[PDB]
Amino acid sequence: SLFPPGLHAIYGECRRLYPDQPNPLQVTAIVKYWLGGPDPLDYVSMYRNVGSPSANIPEHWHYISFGLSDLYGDNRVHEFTGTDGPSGFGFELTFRLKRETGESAPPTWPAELMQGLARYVFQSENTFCSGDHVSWHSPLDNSESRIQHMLLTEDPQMQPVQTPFGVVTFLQIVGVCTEELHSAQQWNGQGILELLRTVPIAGGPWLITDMRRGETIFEIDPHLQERVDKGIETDGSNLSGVSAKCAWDDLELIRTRQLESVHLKFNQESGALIPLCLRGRLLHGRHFTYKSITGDMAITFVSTGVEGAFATEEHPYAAHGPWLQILLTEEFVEKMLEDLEDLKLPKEYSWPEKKLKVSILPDVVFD
Amino acid sequence: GSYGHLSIGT
Repeated sequence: SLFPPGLHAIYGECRRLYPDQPNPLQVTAIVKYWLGGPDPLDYVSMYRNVGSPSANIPEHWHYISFGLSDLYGDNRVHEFTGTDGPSGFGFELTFRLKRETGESAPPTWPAELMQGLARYVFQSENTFCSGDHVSWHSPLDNSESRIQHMLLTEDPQMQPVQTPFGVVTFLQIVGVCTEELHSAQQWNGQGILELLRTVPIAGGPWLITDMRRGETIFEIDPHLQERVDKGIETDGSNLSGVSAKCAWDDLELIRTRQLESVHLKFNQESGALIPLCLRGRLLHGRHFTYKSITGDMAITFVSTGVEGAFATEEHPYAAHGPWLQILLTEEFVEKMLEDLEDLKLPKEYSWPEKKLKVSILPDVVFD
Repeated sequence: GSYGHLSIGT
């Protein structure tokens, strides 16, 4: 087919929002993914959006991906299901980049950013949800920008589109500072997105990313730090897991292996989230899962009361294949927290009484 | 619950 039905359906929504831009800049993957190319997004459209500057919606460039959803419906890349359910991964990515004075065209770098995010989705098959975060650890545009990480949210304008191949929603990338990423992790992504909406330079109502932003929302409004602190104290973290570098070693719907001792291994970044796991999750009666990006190992920490776990108070370390579940009691979680003040490799922590070891190791270990 | 996708560029 010369015009792909999934593609045409999204274009209808684009036309609705941009009736005066029938011919926007669009980039494309020179060797398409379904022909062996490295980049999963077939196209990225790049629109001018005049916004509503008086309402703290600056003029900006609006990017929309094509490829995460099912464009073609002929099983060249995604599995066809029908009008019901998700089309491909069920969403496309968007991004809103503040226009800098002098710019006559959208910068093309956000297409490369989007390809990176999509490559991860296609390879890991971990999907993105509104409120999720993506740590990145470099200026998104390769400048010296403090904007070095991302939160994900519903696009504030693009409505879900019904296509012959399923429903497609639109998930907007929002650039954030390290401090803001951390706040979303320790509290909740939705809460931080809402704060960004209230600070024009940090996003405003449409969560436009300003790559020239030099200050965090907490530096702009110190009172916001108190709001977040109170939130972490009262609500804990809503983070149920991360895709990360991790492993474990041997030191109900299934029979599981009962482990006498366990050795948990993390890289620097995942290791730094251990206190969140313990204090922000387990002490709130919740669970937290580290899921390997490289392979199939996963470590799910559970607290007493968590339902549907195969780790129990009597047998607290239990595995089904590469999936480890570890039940920690409140008393022991509190002890671990004290011992992990520092949260330089390797770092080793050992609790012989509980037959538990934690190592923080270089990334290569997890290859 | 929300999810973190960590250092997915590497």
